[PDB]
Amino acid sequence: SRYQHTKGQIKDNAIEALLHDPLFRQRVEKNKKGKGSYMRKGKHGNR
RNA sequence: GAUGGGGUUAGCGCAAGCGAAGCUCUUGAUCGAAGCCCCGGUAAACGGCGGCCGUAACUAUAACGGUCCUAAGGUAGCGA
Ligand SMILES: [Mg+2]
Repeated sequence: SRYQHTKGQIKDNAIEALLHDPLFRQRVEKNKKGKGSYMRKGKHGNR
């Protein structure tokens, strides 16, 4: 099962190259309560 | 042609010599323009239009950066 290498024709280091493409992104939690937190409509919504 | 330095000298002295005046060879003081230097301009005047090193999500490149040098570092376009 392939991954479409955003980098393409990988010549030198495969690991490093991959780590520098969308597959190993910087992933950020959308936490509640604080900063970058507010949701207009919740997961289940207002009742 | 300023001065200075001679040079033979009417001579005077008993004489080494001083060497009147004048004569006269020099010395170039001063006077003294253009140009040159110098200041600015001009490249459709003649001409000239850089190096070295480092750098970005594999690699590669380097928009970018450091530095040195220049009068300035080749712009548009074009380009084995
Ligand atoms: Mg050919």
